[PDB]
Amino acid sequence: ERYENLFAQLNDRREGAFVPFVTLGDPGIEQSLKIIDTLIDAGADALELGVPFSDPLADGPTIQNANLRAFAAGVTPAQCFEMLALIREKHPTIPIGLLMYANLVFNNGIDAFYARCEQVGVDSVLVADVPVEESAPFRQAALRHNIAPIFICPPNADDDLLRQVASYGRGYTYLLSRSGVTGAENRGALPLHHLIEKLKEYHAAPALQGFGISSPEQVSAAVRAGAAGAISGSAIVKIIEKNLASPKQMLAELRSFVSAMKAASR
Amino acid sequence: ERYENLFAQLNDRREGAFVPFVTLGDPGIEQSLKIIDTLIDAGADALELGVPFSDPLADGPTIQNANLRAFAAGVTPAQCFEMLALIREKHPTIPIGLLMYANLVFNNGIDAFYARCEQVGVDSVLVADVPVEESAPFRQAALRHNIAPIFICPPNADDDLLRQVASYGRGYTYLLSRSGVTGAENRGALPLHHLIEKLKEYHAAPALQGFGISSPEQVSAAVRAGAAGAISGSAIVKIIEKNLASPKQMLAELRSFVSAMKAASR
Amino acid sequence: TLLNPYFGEFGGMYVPQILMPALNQLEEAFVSAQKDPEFQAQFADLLKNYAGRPTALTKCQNITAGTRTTLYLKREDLLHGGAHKTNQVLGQALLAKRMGKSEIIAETGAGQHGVASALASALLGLKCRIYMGAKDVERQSPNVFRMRLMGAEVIPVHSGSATLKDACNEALRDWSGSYETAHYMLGTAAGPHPYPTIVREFQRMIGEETKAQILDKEGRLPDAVIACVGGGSNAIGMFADFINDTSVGLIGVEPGGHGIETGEHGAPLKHGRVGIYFGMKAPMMQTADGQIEESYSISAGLDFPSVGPQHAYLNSIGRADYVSITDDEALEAFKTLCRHEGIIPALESSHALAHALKMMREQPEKEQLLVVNLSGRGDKDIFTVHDILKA
Amino acid sequence: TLLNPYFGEFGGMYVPQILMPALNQLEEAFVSAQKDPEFQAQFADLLKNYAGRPTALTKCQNITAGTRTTLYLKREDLLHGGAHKTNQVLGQALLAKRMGKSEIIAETGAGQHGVASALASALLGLKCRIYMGAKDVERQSPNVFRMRLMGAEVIPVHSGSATLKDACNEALRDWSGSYETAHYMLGTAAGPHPYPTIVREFQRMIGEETKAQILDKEGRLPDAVIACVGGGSNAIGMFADFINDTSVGLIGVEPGGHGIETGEHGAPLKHGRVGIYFGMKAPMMQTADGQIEESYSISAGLDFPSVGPQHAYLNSIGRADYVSITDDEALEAFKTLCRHEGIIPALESSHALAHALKMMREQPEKEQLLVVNLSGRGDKDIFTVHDILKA
Ligand SMILES: CC1=C(O)/C(=C\[NH+]=C(/CN2CCc3ccccc32)C(=O)O)C(COP(=O)(O)O)=CN1
Ligand SMILES: CC1=C(O)/C(=C\[NH+]=C(/CN2CCc3ccccc32)C(=O)O)C(COP(=O)(O)O)=CN1
Ligand SMILES: O=P(O)(O)OCCNS(=O)(=O)c1ccc(OC(F)(F)F)cc1
Ligand SMILES: O=P(O)(O)OCCNS(=O)(=O)c1ccc(OC(F)(F)F)cc1
Ligand SMILES: [Cs+]
Ligand SMILES: [Cs+]
Ligand SMILES: [Cs+]
Ligand SMILES: [Cs+]
Ligand SMILES: [Cs+]
Repeated sequence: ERYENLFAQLNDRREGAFVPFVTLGDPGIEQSLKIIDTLIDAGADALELGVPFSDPLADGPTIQNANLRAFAAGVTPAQCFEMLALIREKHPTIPIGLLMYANLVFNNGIDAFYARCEQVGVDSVLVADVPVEESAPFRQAALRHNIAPIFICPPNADDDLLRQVASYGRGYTYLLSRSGVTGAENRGALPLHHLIEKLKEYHAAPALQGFGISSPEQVSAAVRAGAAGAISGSAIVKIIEKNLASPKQMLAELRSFVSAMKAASR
Repeated sequence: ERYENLFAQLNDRREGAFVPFVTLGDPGIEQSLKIIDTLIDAGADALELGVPFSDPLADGPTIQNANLRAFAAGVTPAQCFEMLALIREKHPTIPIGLLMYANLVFNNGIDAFYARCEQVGVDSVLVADVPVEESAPFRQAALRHNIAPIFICPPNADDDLLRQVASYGRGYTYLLSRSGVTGAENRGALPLHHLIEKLKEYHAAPALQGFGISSPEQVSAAVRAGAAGAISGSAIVKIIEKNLASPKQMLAELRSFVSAMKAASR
Repeated sequence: TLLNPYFGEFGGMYVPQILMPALNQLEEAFVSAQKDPEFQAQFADLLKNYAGRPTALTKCQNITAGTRTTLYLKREDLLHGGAHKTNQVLGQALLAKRMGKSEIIAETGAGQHGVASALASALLGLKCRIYMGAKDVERQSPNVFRMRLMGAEVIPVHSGSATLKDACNEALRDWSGSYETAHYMLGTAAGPHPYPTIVREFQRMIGEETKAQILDKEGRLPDAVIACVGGGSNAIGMFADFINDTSVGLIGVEPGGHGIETGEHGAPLKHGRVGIYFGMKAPMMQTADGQIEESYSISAGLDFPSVGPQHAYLNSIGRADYVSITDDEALEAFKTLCRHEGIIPALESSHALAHALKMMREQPEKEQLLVVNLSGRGDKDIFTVHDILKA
Repeated sequence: TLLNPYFGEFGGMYVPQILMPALNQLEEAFVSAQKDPEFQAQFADLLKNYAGRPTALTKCQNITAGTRTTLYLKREDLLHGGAHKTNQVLGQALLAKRMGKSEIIAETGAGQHGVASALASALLGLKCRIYMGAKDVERQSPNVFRMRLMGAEVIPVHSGSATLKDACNEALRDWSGSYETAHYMLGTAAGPHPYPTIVREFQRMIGEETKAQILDKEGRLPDAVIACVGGGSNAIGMFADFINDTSVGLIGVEPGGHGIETGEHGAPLKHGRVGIYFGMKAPMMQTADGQIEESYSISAGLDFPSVGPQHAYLNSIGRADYVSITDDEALEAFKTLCRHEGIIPALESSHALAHALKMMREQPEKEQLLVVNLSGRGDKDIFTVHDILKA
């Protein structure tokens, strides 16, 4: 819905989306909320947001440490939902996606989790350790509460998976840049054109590329290859950790970067 | 021969023999020769003398350390035979017995070893790790060179052993006070009267008691039990080690002790 | 999938999408190998001629004296490498070769699986990479250098509790980036399907031999078989062949650590709550919020805040019973076996023994025939145990 | 005596007179036990069900690749306790009980005989007292505390070389004072009769099993069997059943230490001279004057300046051949087995392996079927080997 309107508008302006990722509450609730405000102002088309998890099996050291900082600031999932409410209250139209691990969704009941997402104004949920094979109760709960369930199209995807992701997913399709875990240092080099074209053939939700995107050139390459946008996590988070001593110099360095990344999507 | 004359004379004076033991060359060749002279002067009836061996399996720490000191002074078996020649040259009649371990006897040929003993004026040889069961080449070589082979009568001796020791031995029979290794600290308590009487029955060479004899009362007890004498090793050697700093005070303390021990044999 | 990934509600394949092909490839390779007489012969040959199977079943007469308990110990401590871990590692290595993999990723806590991974890789021509928590590097040090002697890379993990869970996390992250050349040799009957199934089938000889040996020596089946439960491999290896013999009790023993009431323990089956982590839906130690808790045990091999799905299922239906044993109870059992049977057991196996000794002592005139799985030897634990003696 | 104490010129009973009854009692007890079907059954039961016999015979295909050598390893490293020492210790303990003894005196160098003595005593209800050279306490430390865990008293010997010879001396001195209540569990096929004979008969299953296993796997006997020689027990255990099979070479391997020419070695059979010590007439390392020399080996278990009388005899008649292997050659063999077969051998056994690898490499197109006695595992050696790697 918010995703639909976003991609519609981006299509009319003939540009790709830039979707940054941050950990909610990193390095604290208040600085995080300011970081996110700077991200939207600097040109973020949508947001991907992580709820601090004890064991983030799909994340490298940068985002691992992001989770740790949030935990040092005592950030809980309950506080994360409070933050999300505040973000939605300030920004009524920006798509908001959550990066979840399965235990945080399953903990108080899968249905209750998505009901809560709807209540606070979340648009999509990606559960990193739930493959299509285990997705049924998750995607059913998502759809019941008007939440887009996000599915992953990996480089090693075959045709059967392509069609599954295309029918089950809503909002956007996550196009993985490479194998491995999140990390700016490791860039995906393999051409992804043939996967992008087939998703369009089976009429999948528009594709966003993620993992290892840390430079405007990578964003530009993703959009030129046919993907509807790009996601950057660790690059953004590195600016948070290297500027912990300088909150004001943090936001300026964040602003510069997001502007440069969004420009490349045009 | 020298033993025969000794026991004959002791019988006429109705007393037992006191036979001290020292390690040849402990703490040095010259001090050892002075120690031995003090022993004979103080009343030693015969001598039992150890040739320093690397692995004295029948000896406790005192005599072990005696061996070590001699080895520090660089005392060899060749030097021991030179000492023996000097001792015999000064004292023509005193019985001289050697305490040997088998390897020192076997090393250059068993026959040659006893030939050398005869040559320097040794009267008997006791090989500590040769039981009657292995004694044949040793006792044959001894007799060929007019050396008394010394056999051990242990407390656990049966009648078959008693008769063996009685026929094979010459000079004296070693009557063991107890099991274990040499040591003044450990005194033999078991009554040995029945063994002493049976040796006399089978006409064994006169009996000398050894191991743990460190006091005049023990000497007196041995002779009163019927043994022809007593042997003291570790008690003598303790006076050597405790007075290493005082060579003159060593000989005085040695003299006192030997006199007191010999007195008890009267 | 070719096989059922679930045991009742427990199990599944809760991994990132990227890893599903690897899991599917592994499942297909296993199903194929199970039907392959040549695979089975090669596996049997390594177990017999290299690892030294069948292992003994030792009757312990001293420790049961004055009671009506007869106790046997299944001697996996006598297996090459010093633990039951060697069994399934040889099988998985052969599957790795069958899948054309050249590398092995493993995780280890007690270092026994790491030793097993290193030795199998040395034997069968694989390059082996091992994750171990830095605390475990210290408390299970003899195993650290055994691994390195055999050509394996040992990688200390400092994050989190710096124990087994953290080793697993790193191994998983590594595999998600190198699955094309590396087989992930998971070390227990837990994790995503097909691992709980494969690890059971490759540990199943424990119970099969026990059954044959006890029938030969006693003319009947045991009243109960008793095994410690880290992730569940030695226990399921023992249990499997007896599951359909309903008269045979199955007792799994979780570590009670400093005591269940202290929260410093490793007993999620009886004292945790179903969650999703380590690629599976299984009982875990978790906060109210659903964060994974850190476990604790004196033994590195049981120090893991989850448990394999099949044990969770066998418990739920009442087929198997699970109990806990504290650090102090495991130590007493360790000392007892050393002094009265002259066997030095692993501290993991000592939990199993401790519970058997409790069954005996609590009811000394109850006639019972018990088998304890002595899953490993305690050479790796001697410095740790020494240091605790004093205080 | 009931049995012949000599093997040609070598052997005998060169002990103080006091100890002859003990030696005679032991001989009579052994002869009686050998004819006793109940003793034999009890012994067989402990070996099978407690110690884990029969041990494997492992074919090593990696290390012989590109040559015409086929190599098997007799896996005494898989025996309970970690070495072949356990075999004869179980037999001697049963003889101790048969003689009504309540105590055990032993000596140990590698600590494997000490571990074996402690475990057997724990199992069979005997009080165990163990002498070990203080250097060996350091370089073979894992074994020191294994012994102490099992209820044995470990007594460090500081005198002399503070190694095996000095441990033996103390044990002998102790026994001469306590033979009435204590059985002296001599740890090798050396010393006074009946020990060389008893230790062979209680180690003889090594060669018997090897013969059956090699015939089963190869359909013929080996070209040579190869064993390290400390005092001679593992070698004579391997050799014994093949002595009458004249086509089978018997190769015993003495430690060459820093090199024979340095005089820092433990090879008296080939480089010493007949002497009388340790209760026997046997080759020893000795000075011109007949003092016993100190031996040297990197391995504590071979670090002994004499050898058992039967090996001295088999050499003299040409039936068995003896060679030496240096510290550095044993280390290379250790590393080689670890990395290419995934077995960590004792440094003692590594001498045997080293010589086998020399037979192979020197003549790589010679067709030979060799068995190496892998007398123990190298867990006790890992710290020592680590410290040498660096330099
Ligand atoms: C002698 C013995 C062990 O060594 C042992 C465990 N050891 C580990 C930890 N392993 C390695 C990966 C793993 C993940 C979870 C739990 C255990 C393990 C190791 O790395 O030697 C267990 C308990 O294990 P289960 O039999 O329940 O599988 C029992 N006995
Ligand atoms: C794994 C292994 C050993 O541990 C070992 C020896 N170990 C000793 C020393 N033992 C104890 C008394 C003794 C006296 C003389 C020589 C050796 C020994 C020990 O005390 O573990 C030998 C070599 O011994 P042989 O098989 O030739 O008898 C080979 N292999
Ligand atoms: O720029 P990088 O390399 O840090 O990548 C950032 C990604 N953050 S995220 O929320 O999209 C994200 C998306 C999917 C993830 O796991 C899965 F693929 F298995 F599902 C993990 C993180
Ligand atoms: O007074 P102690 O206790 O030192 O005893 C001294 C003894 N010295 S000795 O030369 O007679 C002597 C005699 C016999 C020995 O061994 C044997 F009995 F096995 F043959 C050892 C030493
Ligand atoms: Cs019983
Ligand atoms: Cs656990
Ligand atoms: Cs076996
Ligand atoms: Cs070959
Ligand atoms: Cs030797």
